Amino acid sequence: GPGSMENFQKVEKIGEGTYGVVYKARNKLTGEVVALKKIRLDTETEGVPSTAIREISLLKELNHPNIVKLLDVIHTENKLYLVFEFLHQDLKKFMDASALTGIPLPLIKSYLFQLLQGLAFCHSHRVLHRDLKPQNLLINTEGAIKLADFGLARAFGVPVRTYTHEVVTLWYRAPEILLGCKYYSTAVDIWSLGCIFAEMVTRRALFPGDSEIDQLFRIFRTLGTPDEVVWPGVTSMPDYKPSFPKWARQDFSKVVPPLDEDGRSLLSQMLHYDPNKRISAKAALAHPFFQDVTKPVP
Amino acid sequence: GVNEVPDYHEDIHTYLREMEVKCKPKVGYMKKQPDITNSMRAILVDWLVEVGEEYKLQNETLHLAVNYIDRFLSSMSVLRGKLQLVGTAAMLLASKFEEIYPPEVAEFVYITDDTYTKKQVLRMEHLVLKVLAFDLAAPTINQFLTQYFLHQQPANCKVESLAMFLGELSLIDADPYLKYLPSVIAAAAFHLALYTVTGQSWPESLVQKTGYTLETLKPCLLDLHQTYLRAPQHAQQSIREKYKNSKYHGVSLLNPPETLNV
Ligand SMILES: O=c1cc(Br)ccn1CCO
Ligand SMILES: O=c1cc(Br)ccn1CCO
Repeated sequence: GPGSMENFQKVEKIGEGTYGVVYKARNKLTGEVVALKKIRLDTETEGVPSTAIREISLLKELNHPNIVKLLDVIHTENKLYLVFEFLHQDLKKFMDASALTGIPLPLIKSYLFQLLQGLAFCHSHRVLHRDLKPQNLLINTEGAIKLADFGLARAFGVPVRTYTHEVVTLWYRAPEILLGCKYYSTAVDIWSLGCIFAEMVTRRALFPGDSEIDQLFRIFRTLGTPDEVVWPGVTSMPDYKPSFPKWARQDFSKVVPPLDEDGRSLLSQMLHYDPNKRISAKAALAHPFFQDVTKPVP
Repeated sequence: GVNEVPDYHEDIHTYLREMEVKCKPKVGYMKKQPDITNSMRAILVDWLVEVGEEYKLQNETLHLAVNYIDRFLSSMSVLRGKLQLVGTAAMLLASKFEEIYPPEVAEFVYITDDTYTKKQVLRMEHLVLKVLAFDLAAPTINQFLTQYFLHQQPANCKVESLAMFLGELSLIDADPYLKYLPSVIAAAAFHLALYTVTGQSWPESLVQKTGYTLETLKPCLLDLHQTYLRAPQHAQQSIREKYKNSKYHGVSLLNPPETLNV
């Protein structure tokens, strides 16, 4: 497009997906620091990967301050270069390295508020993210946080069709996926954000299971085992089994003790079993938890 | 419920309306093509219909591919010997975009009866990506149809299938469907389907949603009604064969209405 490799100076390697490496680079003409994702095609026998086709096509359309920006695509015969806006850190590294005694409540609130804006924008543009987790949320020095990594994302129709199953890194995966439901929707992204919300408060994953069935059990032990009353249809779902242990719902103030009443409310509405009752990003932006939201920097 | 995305359906409809305009092919491009014709295009699309059913691809994939092809042929002049190569790469790209399990490149080579090599298919893949500038999330007839369907009271699967069928028939014939947006052909197709099966007409709720009336749909509707009447005679028959299937409620066997009464 409007760019060539000649104008970038590589600085260091910042990352590596299953597609290849990411480097921090600098535009020698403008000064701009960028992230270069290299996708190698020469090595590809199946042409341009679908993951990349989705990432590029979907990201081209998503201009929003809380969505990482695809600046350019450099398209050689052997290689594909995605040029991205550069951000210094992800939320996972931030929680591990600097949030040793906690993320302050103002910053949690600011981050969650920005993530909801970003996600709301995705849903409004018929895009499911399908891999929201702390590793895929990028923070800058200005206090912004941005949805990143749209390699697992998907353009949806209304109503949704059956899409790929076992999507979403396991710890962040919604019950409706774990129970093998024919259809899933925007609610799967909210679940992930719910898990992340909790994770920002405690600095530890809310449901760190080691298999599909263990993930379900840890969720059920925290939120109670769902039945027809809380979630109509649950007991009909393909991978629902009647033999499931029936755990009691624990009071929500025990799930995330440091959290205030508004927090708890918002969290409960993000982690509702029934995807139909689960709160939307758009509605969540109005929740009282955000009444005093600011944008503090890390 | 959430499967119909209550909180986003309007935003999405509005967005699709703006995008269908951006993704629109050039209405007059076939006259500007020295070596290919509407007739050759119809042959290609009919073939892609057969490819979709042999590999049990989504209908959405079929629609995306036709969008890619028409946009490509809007700026790139193609010899008749290469038309199929464009179509094949289009179908591959559309498959990678929309399918859970796309056919492998080699299968795409296979269906071309070794007219082309895997290298030619992959290089064309790259060319199409360049020409479209990766702009692949195109609104289709289907994307509008599925939304319009939410306005049936109650849902009628014969209506739904017949609307899909009519919409697919429109892909075959650049003249005259290149001149109508997906949203408008979808509307025409929904009303015709609804009228054919139940006698009912384009609902007021869809007038509210879309701003379209039978007034504004009338041109397209007249064309679609003709296409439906002469479908048993069309040279291209693969869509009619596919809609005889039970998956689609055998709606191709339904009889077209002889008149629309406005
Ligand atoms: O991997 C990175 C790192 C940065 Br910093 C920006 C973008 N990407 C690609 C995924 O968004
Ligand atoms: O040769 C082919 C093959 C297909 Br499939 C479509 C169009 N043409 C052009 C001449 O009919």
